[PDB]
Order: sequence, then C-alpha cells, then structure tokens
Amino acid sequence: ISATMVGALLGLGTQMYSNALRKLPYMRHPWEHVVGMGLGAVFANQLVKWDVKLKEDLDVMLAKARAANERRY
Amino acid sequence: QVTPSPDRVKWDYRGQRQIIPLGQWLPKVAVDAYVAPNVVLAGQVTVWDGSSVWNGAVLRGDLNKITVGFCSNVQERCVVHAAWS
Ligand SMILES: CCCCCCCCCCC(CCCCCCCCCC)(CO[C@H]1O[C@@H](CO)[C@H](O[C@@H]2O[C@@H](CO)[C@H](O)[C@@H](O)[C@@H]2O)[C@@H](O)[C@@H]1O)CO[C@H]1O[C@@H](CO)[C@H](O[C@@H]2O[C@@H](CO)[C@H](O)[C@@H](O)[C@@H]2O)[C@@H](O)[C@H]1O
Repeated sequence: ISATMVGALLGLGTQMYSNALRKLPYMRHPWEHVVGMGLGAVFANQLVKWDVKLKEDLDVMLAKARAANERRY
Repeated sequence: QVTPSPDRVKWDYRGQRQIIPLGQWLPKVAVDAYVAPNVVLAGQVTVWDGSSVWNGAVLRGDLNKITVGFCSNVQERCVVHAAWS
C-alpha cells in the first residue's frame, strides 16, 4: 500500500470494468489497460497530495476563524 | 444452350464473405456471440448476445427476417430459411 499500487490496481480494474460492461472479453486492448494503470496511479498520487494540501490549508483557516471568535471579549 | 464466359472465376480469392448484406438489410450479429468462419449470414438475420452459430449453418432471411434468441445455439450444418407466408 503506497498510494500507487492501489491506484494502478484501481485503474486496471476500472479498465476491465468498462471493457466487460459492454459485453466484450476483458482484455481487449492491452495498451489502454496499461495507460489506465498509469492514469490510476497518477490520479491516486495527486489525490493524496491534494488531501494533504486541503488539510494543511484548512487548519490555517480554522485557526483564523477560532481566533476571530475568541476576540468577542 | 450453355456457353462459358470469361467473367467466371475458378478461384474466388477473397473467400466466402460470411456476412452478406442485401441492400439495406444487414446481418445484425451481436458481440459475445460465436459465429464460425464457415457460417454464412445473409439477408436480415439477427444473432443476439450469448448465442452461438456453428460452422456449416446457412442462416439466410432474404424472404423474411430470422432471429436467434439469447443464449440459444444453432448447431453445425443447420440450414435455416424463411418464407413470405
Ligand atoms: C478509493 C478506494 C480506496 C481503497 C484503499 C483505501 C485505503 C486508503 C489508504 C491508502 C493511502 C493512499 C490513499 C489511496 C486513495 C485512493 C484514490 C482513488 C482514486 C485512484 C484512481 C492513504 O494512507 C494514508 O494517507 C494519508 C494522506 O494524508 C493520510 O494520513 C493522514 O494524513 C494527514 C493529513 O493532514 C493527517 O493529518 C494524519 O492524521 C495522517 O498522517 C491517511 O489517508 C492515511 O494514513 C496510502 O498512503 C499514502 O499517503 C501518503 C502518506 O503515507 C504517502 O505520500 C507521502 O507524501 C509526503 C507527505 O504527504 C510524505 O513526505 C511521503 O513520505 C509520502 O510519499 C503515500 O506514499 C502513501 O503512503
């Protein structure tokens, strides 16, 4: 589990999911399977980075809101 | 009276043309349905999903439409035809 094996596995899985959902054999086009693996890995890594950034820029804003509330007295 | 012509071909190079469209009528074979290379689909046959048509079958519906249902097989050397009435 390194945010990339899960991404690659999920991309390959959704590639076979799309391929077999049209009633086709699962491994029709291997090239789109490998590009799906790549896209899944990239999207998973970027999702992890975006989550970290979202938390980082949410804490610094929640602190500002709490400080603004604390100046009531 | 019978006479030869040079338009005749003693070796049809291309093959058999398994799918024979008749004007606008086209054999509607669905994906995941096995149709052997020897099978001849002509006229307006429709093969549905999960079906299978085996080699030697001469499915042709040039007179009336012929249909094969889901997961239904037409075995080898089976000639299927249709009539006007
Ligand atoms: C949908 C199916 C879900 C099935 C799996 C579910 C299980 C998910 C866990 C798997 C997983 C990937 C998530 C995959 C998402 C799938 C994307 C779907 C679309 C794909 C097509 C999340 O696992 C960790 O991710 C962290 C991300 O924040 C979070 O930790 C919290 O974060 C804090 C935030 O502020 C919190 O404050 C705090 O409490 C926690 O620390 C938690 O989510 C969790 O601990 C694996 O961890 C991955 O995340 C990080 C940290 O390891 C790694 O990157 C790091 O980057 C640098 C610093 O970022 C580091 O310097 C660097 O060293 C490292 O490289 C990755 O390499 C990998 O390790």
